[PDB]
Amino acid sequence: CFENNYYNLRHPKIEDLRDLIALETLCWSENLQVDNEEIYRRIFKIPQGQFILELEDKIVGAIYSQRIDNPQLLDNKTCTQVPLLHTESGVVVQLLAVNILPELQNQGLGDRLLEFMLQYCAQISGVEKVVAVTLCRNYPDYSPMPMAEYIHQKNESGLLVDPLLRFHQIHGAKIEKLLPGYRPKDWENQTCGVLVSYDIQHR
Ligand SMILES: CC(=O)SCCNC(=O)CCNC(=O)[C@H](O)C(C)(C)COP(=O)(O)OP(=O)(O)OC[C@H]1O[C@@H](n2cnc3c(N)ncnc32)[C@H](O)[C@@H]1OP(=O)(O)O
Repeated sequence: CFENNYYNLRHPKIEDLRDLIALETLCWSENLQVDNEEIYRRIFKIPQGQFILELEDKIVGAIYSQRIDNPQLLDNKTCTQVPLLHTESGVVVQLLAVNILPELQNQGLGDRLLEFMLQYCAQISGVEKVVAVTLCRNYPDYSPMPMAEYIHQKNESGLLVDPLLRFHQIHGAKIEKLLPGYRPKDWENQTCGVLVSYDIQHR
């Protein structure tokens, strides 16, 4: 059936801190969670570049971003370094994370949330480009196939075999390259992140 659920989308406020930390725990393994302070930075320093999804009173989803000068600055950086790259006047929007409560996944929420973010970023003055550093979910199934080949592996159909990459693909993302050592604690992906970009010139 068609859900018919009352969803609200707004910028975070400081009061949302505890609920957003809770949301991080439920969506990601301990190795992939960002720490309490990074959540705080995002909602304190840059409320404009974040969105909270609420169902009733409850926070059920979040999408995070910051502004950087260019995607080259991401070469040879770990994820705990990226917060340092933020500049107020950065021409590139780096989407940092998308969080959907596991019980509410596979209902079109990720989709709707990302599309809104993309259109929201298009309308921000000065912004030329949107990039995200993602990761694979199913690589252990293809190991030891080289990841550089895995991230371009398409199915039938011509959509990417990895469901986390497909998610970006079907919203117009270009898979750019691998970012080795981006996530030190992510052994399933051999620490590698995946850089994707969005052409926003049409929106
Ligand atoms: C900003 C950044 O992206 S950087 C952060 C680092 N990580 C990332 O890059 C993002 C990682 N997260 C993801 O990509 C995940 O897919 C998530 C967390 C967004 C999943 O969120 P969801 O709300 O489940 O996404 P959504 O429901 O739109 O899509 C998931 C699948 O369900 C399908 N779906 C959509 N609506 C429905 C529905 N009503 N019923 C059943 N299935 C559905 C989609 O087609 C998709 O199918 P596929 O896996 O076969 O392609």
